[PDB]
Amino acid sequence: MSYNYVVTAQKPTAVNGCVTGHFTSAEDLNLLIAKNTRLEIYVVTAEGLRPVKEVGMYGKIAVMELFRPKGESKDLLFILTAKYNACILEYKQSGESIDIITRAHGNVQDRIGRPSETGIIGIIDPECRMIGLRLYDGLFKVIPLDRDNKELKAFNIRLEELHVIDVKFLYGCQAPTICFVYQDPQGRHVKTYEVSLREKEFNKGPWKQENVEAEASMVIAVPEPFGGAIIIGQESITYHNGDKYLAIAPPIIKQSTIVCHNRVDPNGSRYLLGDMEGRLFMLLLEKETLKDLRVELLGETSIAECLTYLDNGVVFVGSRLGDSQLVKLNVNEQGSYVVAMETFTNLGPIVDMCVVDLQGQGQLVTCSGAFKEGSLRIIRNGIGIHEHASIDLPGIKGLWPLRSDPNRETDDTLVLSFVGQTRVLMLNGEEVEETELMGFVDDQQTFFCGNVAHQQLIQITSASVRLVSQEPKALVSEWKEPQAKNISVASCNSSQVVVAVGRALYYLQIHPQELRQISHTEMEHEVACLDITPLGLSPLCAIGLWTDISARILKLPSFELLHKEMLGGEIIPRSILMTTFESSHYLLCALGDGALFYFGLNIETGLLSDRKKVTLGTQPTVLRTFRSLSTTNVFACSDRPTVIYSSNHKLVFSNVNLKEVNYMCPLNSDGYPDSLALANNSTLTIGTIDEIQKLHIRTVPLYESPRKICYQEVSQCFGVLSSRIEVQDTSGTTALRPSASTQALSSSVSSSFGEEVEVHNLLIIDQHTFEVLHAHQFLQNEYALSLVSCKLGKDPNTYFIVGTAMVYPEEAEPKQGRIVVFQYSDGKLQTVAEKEVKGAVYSMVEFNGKLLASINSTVRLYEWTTEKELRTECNHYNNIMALYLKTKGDFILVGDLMRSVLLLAYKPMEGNFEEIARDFNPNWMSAVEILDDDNFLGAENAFNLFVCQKDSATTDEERQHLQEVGLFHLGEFVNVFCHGSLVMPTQGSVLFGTVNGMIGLVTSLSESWYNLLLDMQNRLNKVIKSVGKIEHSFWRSFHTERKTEPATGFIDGDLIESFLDISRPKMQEVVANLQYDDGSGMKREATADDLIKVVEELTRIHWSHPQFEK
Amino acid sequence: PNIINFDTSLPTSHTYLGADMEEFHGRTLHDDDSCQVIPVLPQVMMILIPGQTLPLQLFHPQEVSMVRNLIQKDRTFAVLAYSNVQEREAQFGTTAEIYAYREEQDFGIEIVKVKAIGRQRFKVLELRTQSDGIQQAKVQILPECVLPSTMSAVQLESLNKCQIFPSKPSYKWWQKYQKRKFHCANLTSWPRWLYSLYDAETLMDRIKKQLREWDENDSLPSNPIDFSYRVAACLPIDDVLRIQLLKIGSAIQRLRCELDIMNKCTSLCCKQCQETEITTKNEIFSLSLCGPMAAYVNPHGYVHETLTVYKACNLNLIGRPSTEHSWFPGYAWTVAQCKICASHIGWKFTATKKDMSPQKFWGLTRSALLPTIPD
Ligand SMILES: COc1ccc(N)c2c1C(=O)N([C@H]1CCC(=O)NC1=O)C2=O
Ligand SMILES: [Zn+2]
Repeated sequence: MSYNYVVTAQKPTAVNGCVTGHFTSAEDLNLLIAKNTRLEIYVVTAEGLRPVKEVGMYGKIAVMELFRPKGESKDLLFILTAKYNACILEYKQSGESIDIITRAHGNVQDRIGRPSETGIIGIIDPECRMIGLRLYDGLFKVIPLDRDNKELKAFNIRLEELHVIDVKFLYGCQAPTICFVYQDPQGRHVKTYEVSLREKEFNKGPWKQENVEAEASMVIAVPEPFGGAIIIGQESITYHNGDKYLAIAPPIIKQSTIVCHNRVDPNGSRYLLGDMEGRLFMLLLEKETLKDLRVELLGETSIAECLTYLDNGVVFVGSRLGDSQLVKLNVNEQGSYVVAMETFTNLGPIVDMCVVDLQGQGQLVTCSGAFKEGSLRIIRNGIGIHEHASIDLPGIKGLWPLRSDPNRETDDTLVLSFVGQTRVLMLNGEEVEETELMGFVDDQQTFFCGNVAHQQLIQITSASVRLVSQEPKALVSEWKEPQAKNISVASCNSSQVVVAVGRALYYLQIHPQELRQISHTEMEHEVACLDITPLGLSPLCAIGLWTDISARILKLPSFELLHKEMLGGEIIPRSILMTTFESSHYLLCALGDGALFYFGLNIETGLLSDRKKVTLGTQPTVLRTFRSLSTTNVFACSDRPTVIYSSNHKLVFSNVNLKEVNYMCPLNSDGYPDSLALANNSTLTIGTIDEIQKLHIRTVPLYESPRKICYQEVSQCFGVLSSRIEVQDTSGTTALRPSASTQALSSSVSSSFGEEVEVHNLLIIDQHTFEVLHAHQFLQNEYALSLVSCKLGKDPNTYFIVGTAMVYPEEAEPKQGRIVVFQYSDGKLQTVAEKEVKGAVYSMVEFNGKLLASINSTVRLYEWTTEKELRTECNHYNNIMALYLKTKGDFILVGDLMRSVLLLAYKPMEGNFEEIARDFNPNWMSAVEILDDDNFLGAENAFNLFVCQKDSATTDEERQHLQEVGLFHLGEFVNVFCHGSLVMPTQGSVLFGTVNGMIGLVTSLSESWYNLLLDMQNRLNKVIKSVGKIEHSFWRSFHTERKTEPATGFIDGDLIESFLDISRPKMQEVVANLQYDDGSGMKREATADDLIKVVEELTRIHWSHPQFEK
Repeated sequence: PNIINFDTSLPTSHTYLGADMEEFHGRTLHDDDSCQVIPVLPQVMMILIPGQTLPLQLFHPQEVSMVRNLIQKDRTFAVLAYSNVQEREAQFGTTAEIYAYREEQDFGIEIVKVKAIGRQRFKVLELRTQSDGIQQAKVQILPECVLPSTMSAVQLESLNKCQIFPSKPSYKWWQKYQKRKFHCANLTSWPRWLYSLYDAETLMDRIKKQLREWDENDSLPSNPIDFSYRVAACLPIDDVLRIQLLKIGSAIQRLRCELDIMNKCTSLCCKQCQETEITTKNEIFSLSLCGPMAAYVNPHGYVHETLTVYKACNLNLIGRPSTEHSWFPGYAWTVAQCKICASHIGWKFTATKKDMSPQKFWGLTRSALLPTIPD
């Protein structure tokens, strides 16, 4: 709508910079990692990395460099942002409190200036006299590092050379000297300049080298004693100094493009180099003075954005296209080699994504990474279970923990029931071994067993209720039905047992070596389930009806009904449970259709104080109590496992990350402490529940570029468009490595210097096993662009529809392309239909049982006939290329790369399209989405979001014009927008995937909510300490290099959620004169507790963020 | 065909106007998106494009007094792109700045000869007419959309050093340029070849390929803003297509539209007939430095955007060749009308010396022609 709330669900994962130094203390070696708007600070240890502090910034970090000025005991941190916010930071720790203070700050942007082609460059000279910034062509900015330059005042020296590729400060010079690579009409060259500190100008440099390699792109300043510079290009690496010049063109780096580097040692004898293909090299400077350079190939890492040598042969690989890593360089007996120690998840670039459902708890599947790093990432929230042991034992129908040692408080036995059978397993640490319990019978299926009062063990089965002694280990007493009839349902605690035979509930009581039957009342209808949990003697007892279909609570040992709630419906109940959640007693009840009804309870009253019902699953739920920390929780065993827990005295149900758990019990074994035993049709698992709910991500490596994804629920699989790079072979093409499209179970083809070629495929990946079931290879030079999975017309089949383009290097605009209709039937992909179009099919969307396709500048609508063919119905010749297509009902939102938004309406009685409204604003656009019939979201340059709406409306010009109602600088580049609910004042949910791997959520607010949160933001901005002292409003302002307007129509949820982290008195400063609306228009003075409840509920709309610091 | 014995710089000088005029070089530009009140010349009907020269002759005392006081100020007037010429309805326009001026007072007849140039596009807010008949427009300054690279946002910092590519000496070079300039296209949803369709440098080169056919004799601008305006002033299109080209804010959208017109519109017919083919794109040639079409003023102050072609068909020649006020010194003009509807389509130009080349060409006025997509 006109009022939106944008919040981060997953912080950016891609790494754009990493530095080492002594930031946290002069004695600590730190690893600083930049993730766009975040800064992670680690302490490098002999074991691995130790997370100490992570800070967010109101800016995209463009320069991050550590330096040590004279007088300073440890390093300082220079940060420059994309919006030119420069700052000097100091790490201060006092006991357990950590603070990043701002030593200096200021904006170093110029009024006029042409930002350079190779972007911002920030360098610091070895003496720490100044910071050199190359922001614009023809200028070199210098910030003196004087103790009193706290506003980071700078001066500009004019650079004659306009196109500088890279610039560094040289080591061992008489004065600060820059070395740079530049390009002019007569070639690419290297040059130096001394910076006159008095004249504030350039002076003739010590050396210069014209006509260096045409592709030289990197300057490396070599430290003393050698000094000088190393220039890296495409086929060669050169060394330069006053009189020396070295040049090598090794074959090993011939097919490589080096993109990153790192000095291994202080004397600069060794360097690490990374190429676009993931190869890691070692550059060696061989002394005789400097005699020669040598390149050695170490191995393969993730495609590196940045490398940083830590210590002890450990190197940090920072990746943007794949997972980041910690690699150990194990290199005389062998050549130099690399071995991966640790991998860190990177979801970016998210080029496409879809939502799978599966209640609102859905999975998010992304098309992440590029090239060899390409993959699918399945992202789901919920409780993780660490599995410790697995036992193959099918048909388990119940589980019970036991302590067969009265002297020990730990459980040592697991009793499992089977159809007409009972088995007992003994635990000795991590050694499970099947045994026989002296006193328990294997003949019968156990309904309940465990530890009972007076050092005994009970075993309620279909035949009898056997009391067994612990020390003698024998059956001290036994209870059977007075007429030998089998027990239908059974409940028990430590002091009492309540067996139910058909519809007659006999209430026995546990006594030393005896089972004295107290009562035997017969209920009206049959007994389906019961519970006697104490809230140790229980005066109350729950019961479920077999005939009446109701839940009633009876008294004990009186049998008189205190409450008889008629549940209703036709499905009989499965389980009943009484439990205390946050000192508020409740009585949950599961139905035969996975329906969890929950009512309140009183220890003396016994009345129902709640009527809520949450849908758990399809299969009936088995409720089981277990202690988590100091409180009790309930595990729901259904077709989808769940955990019931009280939060703020209101019941909460969290999903468990397991496929199917039919039975469970809490286990506290010596080898498995504070663990649980889960059981399914064929397996018994012993596991531990994860301390705190975190995101569970599953990586499916493809080893090629995934481009598009769609979910086909009927086929229980995903359709993924992907491409792989192949090189022209001598024996006239061949692939560089095996990938998803070359390792498919079944494969089809469309037909029967080292120059690259793009082979496009359609993969059918299984949704449970993630195996490549099939790979259809498209035509030679055919580029697959769009993908849909849908039912069309009157045809019941579900198809995978692909839109392609024919790509010829000699033809600029695409003149041919096609729409292929595929069917994934049985185990193979079949081409049902093919439709030849005269252009590129950039987008496709299922439109009311018809196919809406955008070919070139045309929006064509196709009907799917009974002859299984796509027959054209209508066209729309737009003056723009139909790149983006989104639909809502009979509405169409067309968009092009230049932010030309056009709104169309399909007129059914006319068979054509009617253009409704248009807004043309020239700017680069990367994504569009429809929020409602009136409002439309989009992502535009530079890293912004916008919202436009159809006005509402007196004149035809007002109706036909979209008004810009929302502007916001997000800081991310959105590639995909998609409606979807991932979690169980915010209406609607739109998710977005970004280049940096950040996933965000945009939702609608009312005008009242937007106004309250907008005041709250302005009050929060006066309390929140900002790293680098950047204003939040400056950061969020809509930004392009030409213009900057404030943010409107968007509430920053990342800022609103920070209210929860401020001091109690600061919370009252923020809410001092706010007007809290309690659904009546009657505003009052808002309190801290009112906004705690409001903001806390806002955090429940998206995935929670993990704690960085240990 | 070849241009021999003809100084292609002559038509650009507007020598028919007379003796050397006083020159002015102090440029004046208004802040983008500002509301200014600029005077409008009453008889001017033309649709001006920034960077385009407008030659004028003013005889009326209200027109003369207007320019006389205009020279003493910002030397700027408003040229309206009238949607309805008879109804005087205009929604957009271009400011024209006088760079050359000459007053004549021979025989007590006051005449003002000016050479103005298009500067800024704008939107009309209101058109109030003053006592001297001269209109004064309430004008909102339209801005020129300067756009960075498509990769200037996604492009990774490690692949930043590959943005500058070595000198262009060639399909293999353009194949290499695309793969390097749009390398970080793999981080987005689109292919590099798509980004190429919105790349100003590639689009300018594609236009340069067809502009070289018209002028087979590298004198075009480097700036995509200046290049798209130079190409717009040469395209002989209908007034409606010209107002749409003038409405465009970005150089990339402008360059793309111009390429579309150049590929699609290859035939020129009589605007009144729509049943008579006057000429084809194959005949268009640049006899001037500005291109194949420029504005010139006649002896009565009427401006004609004249397109020069090698061959014209279905035209009847009326009158006898005259060198009076000739816009191409060394050539004589003869009025040429459509053989079907007698509309004045333009003139046939004839060389006066046997050593000249081409010996005969045609100047067709834009207001008389209509570009047609043949099928
Ligand atoms: C009513 O129009 C007239 C009337 C008289 C007249 N002497 C001319 C025109 C007229 O349009 N021209 C054009 C012809 C082409 C040219 O090269 N230069 C011109 O100025 C005249 O010369
Ligand atoms: Zn005609």
